Amino acid sequence: LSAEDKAAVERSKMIEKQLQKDKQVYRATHRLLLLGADNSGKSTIVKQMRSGIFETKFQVDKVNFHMFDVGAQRDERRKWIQCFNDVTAIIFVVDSSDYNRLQEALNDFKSIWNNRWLRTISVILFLNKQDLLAEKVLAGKSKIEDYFPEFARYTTPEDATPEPGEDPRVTRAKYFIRDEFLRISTASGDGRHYCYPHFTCSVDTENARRIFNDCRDIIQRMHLRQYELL
Amino acid sequence: HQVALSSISYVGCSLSVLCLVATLVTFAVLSSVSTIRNQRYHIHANLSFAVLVAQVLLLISFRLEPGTTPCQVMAVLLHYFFLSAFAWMLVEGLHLYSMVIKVFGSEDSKHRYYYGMGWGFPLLICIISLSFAMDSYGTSNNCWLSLASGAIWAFVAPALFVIVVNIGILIAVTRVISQISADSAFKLTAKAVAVLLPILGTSWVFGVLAVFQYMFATLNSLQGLFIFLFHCLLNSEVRAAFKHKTKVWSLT
Amino acid sequence: IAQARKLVEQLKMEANIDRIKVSKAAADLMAYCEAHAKEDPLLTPVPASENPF
Amino acid sequence: VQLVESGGGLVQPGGSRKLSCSASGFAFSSFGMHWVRQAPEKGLEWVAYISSGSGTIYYADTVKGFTISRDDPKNTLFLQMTSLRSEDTAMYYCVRSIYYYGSSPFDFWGQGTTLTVSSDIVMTQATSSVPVTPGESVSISCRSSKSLLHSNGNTYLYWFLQRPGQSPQLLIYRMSNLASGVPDRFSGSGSGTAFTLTISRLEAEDVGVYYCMQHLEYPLTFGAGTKLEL
Amino acid sequence: ELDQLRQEAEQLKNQIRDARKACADATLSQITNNIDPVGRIQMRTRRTLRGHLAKIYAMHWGTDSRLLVSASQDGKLIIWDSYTTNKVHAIPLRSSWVMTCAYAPSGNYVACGGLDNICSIYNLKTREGNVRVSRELAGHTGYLSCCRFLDDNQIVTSSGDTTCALWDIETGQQTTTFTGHTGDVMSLSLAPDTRLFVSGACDASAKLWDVREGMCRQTFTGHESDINAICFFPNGNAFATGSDDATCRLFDLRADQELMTYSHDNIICGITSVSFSKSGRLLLAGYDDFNCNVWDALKADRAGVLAGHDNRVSCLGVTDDGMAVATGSWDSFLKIWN
Ligand SMILES: CC1=CC(=O)C[C@@H]2CC[C@H]3[C@@H]4CC[C@H](O)[C@@]4(C)CC[C@@H]3[C@@]12C
Repeated sequence: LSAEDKAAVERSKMIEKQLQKDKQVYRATHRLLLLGADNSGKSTIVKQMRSGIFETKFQVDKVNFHMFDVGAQRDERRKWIQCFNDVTAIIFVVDSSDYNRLQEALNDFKSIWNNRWLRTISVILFLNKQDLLAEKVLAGKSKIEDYFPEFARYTTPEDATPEPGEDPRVTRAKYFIRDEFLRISTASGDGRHYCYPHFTCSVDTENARRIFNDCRDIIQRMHLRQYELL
Repeated sequence: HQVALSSISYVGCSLSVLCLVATLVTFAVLSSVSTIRNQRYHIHANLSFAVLVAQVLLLISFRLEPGTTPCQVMAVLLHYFFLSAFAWMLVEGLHLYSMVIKVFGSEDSKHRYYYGMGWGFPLLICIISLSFAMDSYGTSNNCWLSLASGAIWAFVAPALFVIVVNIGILIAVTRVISQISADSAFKLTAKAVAVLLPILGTSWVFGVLAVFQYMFATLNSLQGLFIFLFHCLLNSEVRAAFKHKTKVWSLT
Repeated sequence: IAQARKLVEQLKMEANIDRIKVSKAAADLMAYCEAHAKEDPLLTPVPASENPF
Repeated sequence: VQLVESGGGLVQPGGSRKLSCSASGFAFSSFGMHWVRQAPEKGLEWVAYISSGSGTIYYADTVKGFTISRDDPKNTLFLQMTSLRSEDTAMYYCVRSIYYYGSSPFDFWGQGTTLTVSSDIVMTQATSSVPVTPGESVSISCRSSKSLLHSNGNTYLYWFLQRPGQSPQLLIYRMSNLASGVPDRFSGSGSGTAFTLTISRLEAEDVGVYYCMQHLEYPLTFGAGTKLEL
Repeated sequence: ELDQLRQEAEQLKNQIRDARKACADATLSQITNNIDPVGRIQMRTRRTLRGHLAKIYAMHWGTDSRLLVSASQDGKLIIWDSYTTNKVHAIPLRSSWVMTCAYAPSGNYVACGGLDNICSIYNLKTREGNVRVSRELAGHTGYLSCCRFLDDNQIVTSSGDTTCALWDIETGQQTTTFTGHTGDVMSLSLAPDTRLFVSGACDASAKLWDVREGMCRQTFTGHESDINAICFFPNGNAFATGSDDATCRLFDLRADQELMTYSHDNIICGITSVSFSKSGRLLLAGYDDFNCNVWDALKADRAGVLAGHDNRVSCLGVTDDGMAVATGSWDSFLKIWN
């Protein structure tokens, strides 16, 4: 080779060294796709732990998480979601106060759970109107049976946990929505991806802790499946 | 009666050679697919080679005439080959712990302690054992390490340690498997134990304990068979890689 | 409203283009492929002398 | 883009001097650096080279054991003179040179600092007193003792211009390509072992000394130096 | 009223279809059953380029047939030297979801873009010596899918806002805007004369636009799913479009027709990239079955297969001299075949 070819090889090796350094950072950062709705409080969840895409980088147990709010995009998604075939989780935020726009939210988990390029990708569910849900269901104006029939033929499952004791007719109100989403996420894609539900409020803290726990579980399951364990 | 413990050991160890040769051959053939380029398959291949060279050496052992000239080199090379195997089991256990228990900070490359714990520390231990006492390698009768003096400790202390850790880690990895299975509980945990038996070496406890001799022989002679079955034939990643590469070679 | 008028104008624009027979411009492709065939390295593999790769 | 330097003056034959070069408006951490000497009323000669980052350092057959180092954070190239032989009383010029495909090595030059002190492919430029008048055409010839034509088909002849009381400016790189920000009236031609540089319509700003460089073997050899006396 | 306008539009569409059918005399197969076959074309991986961190989403060939640009959705834009498998440049990106890249014909600028809504033009020939964002283009309310360079000062982009845009780089504004697409435009191909360009969208259509202050000249339909690749014929009188219905179709600019379809019963995946050889005899298409297929562009049949990839093949390209074919896939690898 010539001198100007050896120097080019050296420049390429330096580029490769920098690329190695960047790959160390890239592999240690877990990318989350924050996919909610207009009525959902995703814009407040991102603010509490704080055109195009919006990147929000945080860190809980010295572990870097990189949330990506999809912003100025059209009303169709079946194209750019292919870019998120390698993300750790899809954080789906649903507002529970608006019962009317919950069937529409219902027929969006199915478009994510049952869509290719996403069979190895799990969904973290954030129902983000708990205080608003309680305020609505303590009054009589809110009527779950009205918007959603078949609510009466449903009881709070044995696995229930009112956090501050909560209040009857409220825990069932949350758990009907939880069960509906988990039924959408249950009878499909068994053994490749799982749904993690969490009740939360927009101003509530420890939401990043919940994301950290769910990411821990997702990566644990994927690593177990890398072996012939399950 | 030492009449069947030899034939069972010989047939098992002989099938082990073929199975591990197949394991390394298939891991080298499917070394281009991105799914088989990780520290995990490096550990699998290295442990496979270590057990292969240990079992071939033991098969040569069963027939080599005792003495001093071939026997000494044979014995020394049958310590840095059943100790490197044990160190690679320990490396596999540590990687499993840093992958199922501590799930974060695992994708980072650490091909320095793994190749230092296996193919490393075994050499240091063998060097110090040779320095402390060299005549204990010759022994008498059967050509092995001294199963009469403290020289066997240089093998039984590094081994019994690993077996302990590879038990405790196993317990952890089972408990998680229990909790995940507590979302069939007796079905998934049993399969996990079966898959972890060959790489973690938890079937060697009978060596410390010793009817049990037959179990020891039948379990640690087919170690290569179990590795080949549960990490080269029943593994979904390797199966998919083999399918893809066969399709590639068919179309190319 | 305006979208319908825009679509009507668009369809009117593309409906007034002189279209040639498919028999022609199908043999033109064959003519351009018969020529330039000697200049296509992938078609006829150029020997290792003229091959940067 | 400025590549100034300092650290010269009068040095006794004891052989102890440090001489540095500070660059501003650069990518100094990603660009190769050269030290090039010019004896008073004599020709040019190549002293030293440091690659991108470090790890590739070359010296001449005279200055070997004149160390040269780099300081990326402060953008400073350092030269340590361990000897003060009387033959080293040459002006020292910093040279910026980057080596990738299509690059233009020896693009920008500093401003020399004078420190008065009290295999080797030969470049021949015999003519040194070419008389020309403004508006005419000039042709300078340089010759190579070897063939400056690697198997990759890349000639490695460089043409430089040094106007009186000024630092050398890049004119032609690789015998055919014009440097950035130079008049199009300059051109370079050749076929190996012999090359020429043609100037058409001399505009009185081309008066100076012209130099030819090899870049095949890292011992870089200079031409004699042709002067257009005008 | 609205019904009258809809009836007029339906009548216009029916008239266009009738004119196309009437102009249809002979198919491509009938005028190609006699020419000798191209034979079993067997290329091989000469250079494999590695260094990217994540999936490669786009690549473009420099006009010198030597330099390469590859975009990876780790947020990187790498300029390679294909002859010597060397990394000429490594450009970090403000965003990390890049779906397109382009090399200027001169080689002084490089285009980039993606989900960030902005087309970034990077200048490779600064005096400072480092590639720098020369101009950021905003005005797209959606992800950029494909960008192409006409000259050193004009760029052409397609975005997820169902629009194309011709930008003046110096001013940073939209010199022209192309509307008429009812879905995300994914790829566009520049004509050799640089006066027209085709653009394929997710509404199962490909439209031809006039760059010099024009609108949609022709519309081409026939794909059963989203068109996610496009490439002009070297003559500029035809173009090939790849859709995720396992079909690459050839359309002729002078007749508004579908000349041929390149499909097999054993291929059910999508088609991500499409390209042409220098002579036009070969049509190259990368598929989602980790495979690249080369087709006899005259007699529609499979001519050869390049099967060296371990994940979805995303981008394809053929050098200006036809020397090699570069394929970039989701295993963070680009491979050169010839
Ligand atoms: C005890 C001991 C010490 C050595 O350093 C090497 C010796 C190799 C032969 C090995 C022998 C082969 C089949 C027998 O079950 C077993 C395992 C008993 C233990 C012997 C070793 C491992």
